[PDB]
Amino acid sequence: TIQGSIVAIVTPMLKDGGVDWKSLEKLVEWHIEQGTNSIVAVGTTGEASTLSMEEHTQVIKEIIRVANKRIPIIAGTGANSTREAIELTKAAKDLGADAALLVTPYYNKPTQEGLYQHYKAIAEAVELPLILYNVPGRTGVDLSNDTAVRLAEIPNIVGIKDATGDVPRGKALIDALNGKMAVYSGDDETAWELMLLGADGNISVTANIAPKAMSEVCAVAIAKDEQQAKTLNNKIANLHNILFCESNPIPVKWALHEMGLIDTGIRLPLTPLAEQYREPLRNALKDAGII
Amino acid sequence: TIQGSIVAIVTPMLKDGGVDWKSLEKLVEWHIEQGTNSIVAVGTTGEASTLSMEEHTQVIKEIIRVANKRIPIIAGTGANSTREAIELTKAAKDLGADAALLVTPYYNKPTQEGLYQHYKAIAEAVELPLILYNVPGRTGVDLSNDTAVRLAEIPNIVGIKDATGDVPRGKALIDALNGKMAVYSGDDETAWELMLLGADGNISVTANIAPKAMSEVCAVAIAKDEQQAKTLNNKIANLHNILFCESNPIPVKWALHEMGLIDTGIRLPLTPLAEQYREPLRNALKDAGII
Repeated sequence: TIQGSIVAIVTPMLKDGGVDWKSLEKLVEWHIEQGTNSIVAVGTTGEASTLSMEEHTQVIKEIIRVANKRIPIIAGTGANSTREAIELTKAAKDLGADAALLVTPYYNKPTQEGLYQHYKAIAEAVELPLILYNVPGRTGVDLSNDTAVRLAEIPNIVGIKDATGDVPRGKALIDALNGKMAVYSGDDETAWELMLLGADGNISVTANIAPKAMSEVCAVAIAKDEQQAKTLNNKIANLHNILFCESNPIPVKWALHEMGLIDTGIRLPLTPLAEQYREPLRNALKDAGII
Repeated sequence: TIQGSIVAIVTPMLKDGGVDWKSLEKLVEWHIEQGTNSIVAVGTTGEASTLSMEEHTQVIKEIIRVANKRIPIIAGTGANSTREAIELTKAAKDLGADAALLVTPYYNKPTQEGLYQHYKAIAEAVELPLILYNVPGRTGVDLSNDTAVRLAEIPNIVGIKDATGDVPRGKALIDALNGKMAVYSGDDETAWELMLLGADGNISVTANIAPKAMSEVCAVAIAKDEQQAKTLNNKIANLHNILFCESNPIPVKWALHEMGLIDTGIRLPLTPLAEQYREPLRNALKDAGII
């Protein structure tokens, strides 16, 4: 039921890597003021991989605190161990998250039936709305549309973040589901299209630096206004591409630093955006009217 | 300096998923008796992903205890967080492992420089021999030959497990290194060829079920006996293929169970080998004279 522009928020860090709580609080407020409809806390863009379990909990807790019930908060709780994903998802439920986002197990390459059992075990273990998340290029596995349609029958599985950027395939999924669960784009470049084709929203990277613009793109696309979606998305289309010059969230964190909103902290193995991309990113920010 | 057949040993489990300590002991002994040259504890094939930190330590400790210095033990200590990789690698050094095997960070897709900094940071934090491990199909990142050659300059980085299965590229890496660090095959199907071309060994899945045969394949290939390497590898060639009919270690654990050496336990999201592949596997085992 969460719809619209859902930012996959970065986890602001001090130069030494520590979580920058003050900047995080200001970012959450800014998103709410600018039109963001929901926030995914500690997803891929939020460096879930390099935060400790305690930090994971604290970031979710702080975002929910600052949001103060004004928008729904989705907690990233994926893991490549079913046992761990249950533990993280239970923690998010106890913290009062509105839903959890669970990327498919990465690296260990479960079978389709293994993906089914993984998500079924978590759904039966924790009474919380769960959103699947498929991003094959990062995980080494591709949760098929057929498996997604099967999982939509499981109570508590309420949606899927489709980051394939394969629009025909996403439309096929939306059509097959016939409303049984939601479909969210996980690909900013094509999100406007998927939303015009029936997706419920965009779990976005670009929304981190253009939250108002993305809120508008999702609103007109969800309203099925093809021309307004095209026109408004065209203004920020180059941002969707440049925010991936190096692996996300490397560019988007640098962008937010050029905007003056967060410091340079980012945890190894990730690195600050390579020096050569900084001027081109600043130009893209200026071209889009962000700085 | 470690050469030959290095088994990426499974972690035997009881039906409920608990570690099967007694079966692990018997396997370690069997490998020593059968000619295996080294064991990788808690690698990919050992389900590192679904073992807890305590279990990761217990398994390394137990394999070291049973091996009693007869063959070197390499501990899998890879993580997608540099801080966690440091901790796991320190623990392995403290437990007395001879070396550590560290897969490239998965899922978060660091840059080549990030991979460089990642491994440099670990090598500088822990004085223990480190073996890189590249398997892009699982991790979403490819540690290039260029980056590997840079890392060979770092004290404590003593080798790389190349699981690409791309022989020309493997040969190019061997030739570029010119002895600066070791190259191990991480692809059973092509390991015999890479060893004939200069690799120091094979960190093998097939060795789990044919330790004697793979130890002989490695020895003759390392001695550059092309005819004997081809002859001996032919006797187990179909095993290299069938052990990947579903994601490793699913098939190998089922093979060991058909051999009567471990029970069926395997942790979600992994699943017991699908029934459709069991007769073909049993037939391949009978063909190879294993059962």
